[PDB]
Amino acid sequence: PPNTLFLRLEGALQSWGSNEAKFALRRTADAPTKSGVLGLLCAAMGIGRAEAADSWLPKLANLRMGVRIDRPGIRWWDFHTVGAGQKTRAETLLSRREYLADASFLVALQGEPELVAKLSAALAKPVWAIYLGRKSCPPSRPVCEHPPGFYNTLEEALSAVPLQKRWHNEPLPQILPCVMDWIPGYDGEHAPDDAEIHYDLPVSFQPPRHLPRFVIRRELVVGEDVQ
Amino acid sequence: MLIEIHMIQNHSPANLNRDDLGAPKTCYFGGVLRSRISSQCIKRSIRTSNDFKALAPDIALCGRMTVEAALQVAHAISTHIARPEIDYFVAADDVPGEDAGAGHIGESMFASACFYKYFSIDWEQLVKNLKGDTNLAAHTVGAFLLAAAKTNPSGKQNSFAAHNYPDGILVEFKNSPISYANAFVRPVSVVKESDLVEQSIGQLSNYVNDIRLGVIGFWFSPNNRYPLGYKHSKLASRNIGNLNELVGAVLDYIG
Amino acid sequence: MLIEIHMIQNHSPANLNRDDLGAPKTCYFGGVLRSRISSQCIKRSIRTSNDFKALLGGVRTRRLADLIQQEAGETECWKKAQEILNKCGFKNTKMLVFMSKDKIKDLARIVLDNSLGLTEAAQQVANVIAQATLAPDIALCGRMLEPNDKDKDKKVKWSNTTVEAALQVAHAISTHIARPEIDYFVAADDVPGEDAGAGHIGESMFASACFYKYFSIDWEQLVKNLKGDTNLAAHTVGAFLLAAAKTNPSGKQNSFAAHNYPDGILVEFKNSPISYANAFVRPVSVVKESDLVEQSIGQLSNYVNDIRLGYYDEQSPVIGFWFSPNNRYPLGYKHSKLASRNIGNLNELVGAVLDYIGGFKWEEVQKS
RNA sequence: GUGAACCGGAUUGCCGUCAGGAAAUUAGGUGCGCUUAGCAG
DNA sequence: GCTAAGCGCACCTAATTTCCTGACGGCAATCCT
Repeated sequence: PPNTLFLRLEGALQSWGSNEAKFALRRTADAPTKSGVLGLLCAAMGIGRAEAADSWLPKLANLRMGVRIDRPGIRWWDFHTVGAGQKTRAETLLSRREYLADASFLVALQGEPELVAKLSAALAKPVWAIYLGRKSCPPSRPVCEHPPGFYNTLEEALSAVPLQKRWHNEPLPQILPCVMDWIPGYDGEHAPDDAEIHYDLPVSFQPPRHLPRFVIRRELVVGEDVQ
Repeated sequence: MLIEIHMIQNHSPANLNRDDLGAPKTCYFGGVLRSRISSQCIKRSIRTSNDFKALAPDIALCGRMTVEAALQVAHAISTHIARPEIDYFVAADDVPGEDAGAGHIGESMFASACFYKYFSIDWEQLVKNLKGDTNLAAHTVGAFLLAAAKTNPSGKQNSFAAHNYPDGILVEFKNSPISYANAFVRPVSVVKESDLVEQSIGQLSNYVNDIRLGVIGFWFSPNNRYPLGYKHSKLASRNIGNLNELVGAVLDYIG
Repeated sequence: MLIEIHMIQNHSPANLNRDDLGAPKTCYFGGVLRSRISSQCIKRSIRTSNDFKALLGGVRTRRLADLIQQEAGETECWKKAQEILNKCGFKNTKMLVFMSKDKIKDLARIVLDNSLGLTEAAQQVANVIAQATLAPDIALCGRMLEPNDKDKDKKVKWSNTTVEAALQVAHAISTHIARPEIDYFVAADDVPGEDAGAGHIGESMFASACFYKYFSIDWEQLVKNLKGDTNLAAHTVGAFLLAAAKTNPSGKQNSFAAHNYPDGILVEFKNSPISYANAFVRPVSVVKESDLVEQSIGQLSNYVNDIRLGYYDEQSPVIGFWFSPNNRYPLGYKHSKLASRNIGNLNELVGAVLDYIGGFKWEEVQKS
């Protein structure tokens, strides 16, 4: 019966590296990537790196994805220095990481019910230390806090869950960014020029290549449909 | 099973971690600027400790080129607003000359905060790379506990001797990795009738009691200085006043 | 083995450290404002103390050419000294250089005053600069300096110059809330005039606070920095203890003669450093009975008791000594009768410390 | 174990050292606690 | 073993705004050319 699996990603610091970050400078994206959540469920399964290559990619690539952003966190930068190995010489790697501070995201994945049920069951019993993109970003709220349910459309699922205010008088977000998978529908119906591209679908890391994906953005506003 | 370690450590005015400009590492949380010690800083502070030096050594605990080290550590999030300060300094010439003042006459950056440190070490994978040496795995877990309890980052320590030990450490064995950073979404404001450490521990206790009420956890404070709940109800499994018996309790619970 | 010195010292209204604006240095600890005396200030006060006259053997100066020229009655060699310093890696009368005094005097006199080439003279003076670390002051405070690689000649090579400090000094934070005060002053004009007003009007700033001072001497590192002369390290430890106990920062001392001695010194020996600053996270509030110093000592004793009953290892028990002048302020005043070696004399404390480090007597250093 | 596994911005430093808020001042004026009583067969 | 009540005043007049200081010193890194 449950078609959609909900994941809650909330913490003080989080970082989801975007496709345009490959130099010593590493920035982050505003929303979690498909690669990151795929890695999170892969860690929850506990399958190794080499197990994916053994005809396993399309069993998870078909999962329709949708990201809900509750609060927009400002981009915070961290200066990281690596001593690597310390015959020997003064070689210190230069790095700068980008972190999203005070941000909360909701990830909804749509698929056949048995796979979703098994995904939730394995999430409730994580065999490996899960994080929020980087090992130094633990989840401040349970990932399985919102339980799977039967909802026809992603908009109905997003609007059904109420928003919990931290205290009585706080500035609520009048703009709610959202990320949803682009439905191909029938054969054809090419994506318009206004559809953005995203490289977060891993199939192999030798050579490292990520297949591009199309992401479209939507709006949800509270107080307009519920009296 | 998962071992999660939470620490509440209050540090004297110091500069433990630094950026390029010399400012203390900072972060944003709850609409408030907050001090920060990076996770890699704490990890390196754990390593290169003489307490442990006195399978393959130096490989199972930290990998070297996989190994997939099982110990994870979060960024040290302060419980309150960050308060950076200016340290105006000069370096004297201590000789009679035609002028006065000789040093760079700089402005050092420093701050003092009560940091919430999160350590999550999973027993299963640490056993996995230990070839099933449960005794050795427990020994290394205890050694890491002792180190994290009694070690500090080797930052600007010769001028800022900040060697304060944590006033409260809480160890839980829950199935999912939950960090208690959200316990401090509201920044802690010090009142006249309480102190910063007591208020932070009280906020952590309030967060622990909430959500669940609408697993078990070992609470350690030095000589029970800061009790995590002053009641006889089933709130904390064991109140431990000594570090070594806390490590012993963790060890014989794991094994 | 680490020699940890915790001192509780109360000071009279004074300004022992101020920033550019002239206000006494402050810091936030425990969410409240605290008066602060900088660590380098105490380090220098111990450095230039009357008790360090026998161990001040290092110089930190930028006018090294003047120092070299000073050791010559008639041999006028100053332009050459500046040129050789500039070619050594300094660029102008230079950046700060830390190393010994007699060593540089003798070696510069025998090297740069001799009629000989230039680049190898720069190399020899650089080696002398790097190798002049036989000073207890450098052994305690430590040093590092790397000359710029642009102005320096490629024919000059530098050996290892980083000297690891064996002394860690914390910033002296007040045990209570900080109360900055404004002293409004005038400057009287001696000659009467038609206005009858002061020659100058201003506002001075001062504060009186009970400070918690923390020192940490690494015995192994102090011995290593002085090599096999362990007796010199013992003498340095004793002189540092005496100077820290009896010397105060030389701030506005002419106007604020705050020369108060500490009311309690806790010398503890452990292999790991412990800062008792968290004893005073809650500011000390004075009440009708007892006093600020007594309450601070009580809070410190409570924290030390909790630390001992907390982080404790039976393999290496930690011993310590408590000092109070004539046993005026006890540590465990009400119940903690744990310290069996309370001392009421600073020289006896120094003797006990020296005996614990090794077979060292305070008079035994009078042999060289 | 997916821009992710290996990952410290490391050290040196007193603002120090000049200083009278002073020369002016009466809270001065008004006033019934006051009517009742055996510690004794 | 325990008597109560009435009554409680007004305020004019509150001094003198540039008497206020100058100077010297403030990276060293260049972390795959």
